[PDB]
Amino acid sequence: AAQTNAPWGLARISSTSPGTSTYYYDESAGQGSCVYVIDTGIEASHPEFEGRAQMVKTYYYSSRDGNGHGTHCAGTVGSRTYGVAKKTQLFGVKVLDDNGSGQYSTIIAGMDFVASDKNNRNCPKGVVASLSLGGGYSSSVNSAAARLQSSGVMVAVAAGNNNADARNYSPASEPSVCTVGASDRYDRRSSFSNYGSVLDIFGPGTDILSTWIGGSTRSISGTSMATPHVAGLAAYLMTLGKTTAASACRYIADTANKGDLSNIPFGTVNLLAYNNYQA
Repeated sequence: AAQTNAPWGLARISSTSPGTSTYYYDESAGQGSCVYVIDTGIEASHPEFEGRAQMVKTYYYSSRDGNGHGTHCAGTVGSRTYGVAKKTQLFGVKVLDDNGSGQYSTIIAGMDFVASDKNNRNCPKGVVASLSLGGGYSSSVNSAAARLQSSGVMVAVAAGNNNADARNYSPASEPSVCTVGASDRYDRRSSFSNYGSVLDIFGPGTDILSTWIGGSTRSISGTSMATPHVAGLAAYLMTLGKTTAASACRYIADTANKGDLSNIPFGTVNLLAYNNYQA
C-alpha cells in the first residue's frame, strides 16, 4: 500500500533515501497487534484513531489527555494518516499529568500494569509499549522497563533530549529495551537527541506531524516523536510474523538503514529504522 503526501517520517521509514513523501507498507498494517502508549493519555475520540484507541488506566483524576503529548505519540504509532501501524489497537496508560510530569513510582506502576494488563487484551500478533518519557538514572525505573520487556512486550523508550549520553537517563539506559534516538528529514542526528552506546536505533524525531488534542494536529520535535515510529514499526513487523516482542529491537537494528545519518558520535550506532517493504 502507498500513502501519498505522508509525513516525512513515515516516508523515511519505508525508504532507502531521504527526500521522498510517500509511505509504503503492507496492508496488514499492524492488525492484530496492540501498542500501549504510556504517557499523558490519548484523546481516543480523535477521528484519526477510528475507534482503535482507548484509555485503559490513569493515575490521576482523569484519563483524558489534557496535554497533547500522549495523543501526538499515539498518532505516530497508529493513527490513520500520521501512524506507522494504521490498524493496530492503541491502549493509553496515563502516567504523566497534564503538565507532562510524573513521579517515577507512578511510571513504574504503569509499566507493571502493562505487563499484566496485556493478559486482558486480544493481541494475537504481539504487544508493544511506547515510552516517550524519562528522567535521571534510576535502577528501579530500568528494572521496571526490563520486567515489562521480559514479560513479552516490545519496549521502545526515548533516548532523551539533552544532547548527552543516554547512559545517565532512565529508562533510556536499560540495556534490554529498545532505546530510540531522533533524526531529521535530511538524515542528521536531531540537535537535541541523546546518543551513546545504549542507543539501539534512530527514528524520525524533528518536525513530526501527528494528532493533537481538540481533534487537531501539529508538528513537534523530540525523541518522544522518534520512539513511537519504532514502536509502530515493531507492531507492524510482528503482525507480518517477521519478528517477536523479544527479538524485534534486534531485528529492527539488523534491517535498518546503516551508515546514512550525519553527526552520529563515535561509538553510537548509525542505524535508521526501516520497514524493508517491497511493494
